[PDB]
Amino acid sequence: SVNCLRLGSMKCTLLLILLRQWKRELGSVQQLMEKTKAKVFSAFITVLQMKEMKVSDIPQYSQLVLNVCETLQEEVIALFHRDQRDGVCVLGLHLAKELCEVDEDGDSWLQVTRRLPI
Repeated sequence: SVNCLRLGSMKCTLLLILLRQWKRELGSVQQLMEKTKAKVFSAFITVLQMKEMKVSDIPQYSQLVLNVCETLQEEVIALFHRDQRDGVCVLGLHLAKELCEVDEDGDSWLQVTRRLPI
């Protein structure tokens, strides 16, 4: 069981955990694109918020593989159009910057990034 998020990190963990829950991403609405897009935005606010002004830090790394790297792979889907927009990519790039600004820097990125096609 868990209580409501209080700390910034708890907020981060909850949002991140929530993101994985999403059964199928990038469906149009192929559905529920809008919901997923918003979650990414929410993530964006939180990590920026994460300046440890008085909040926490660790979930960034888990976010890189699960979120940023994976999404980019999917983004290259010309197909049909799968309701994906340029903004979606921009948003992903945006989230990544968010990650970097956070106290971070290292090889781990390289290892995670190299893993996918990126």
